[PDB]
Amino acid sequence: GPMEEQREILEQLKKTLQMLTVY
Amino acid sequence: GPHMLDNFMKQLLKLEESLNKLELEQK
Amino acid sequence: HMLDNFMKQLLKLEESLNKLELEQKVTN
Repeated sequence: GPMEEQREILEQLKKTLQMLTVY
Repeated sequence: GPHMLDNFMKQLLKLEESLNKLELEQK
Repeated sequence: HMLDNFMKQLLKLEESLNKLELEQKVTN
């Protein structure tokens, strides 16, 4: 359902966060 | 970098939009 | 740190999703 899709998106954004840097 | 940051910020706004729809339905 | 707002928003969104997930697990 849409909720489970959002969980996946959220988990992908957590991965992307780990790569993010301001340097 | 800046492009990744921009996309991330936009995806965040979309995520908040999406969660709001689910929250309003549940409430 | 410069990423702080984004991280906080992500944590808050997960907090909200956890609440929806727990509600559904019961509701079924």
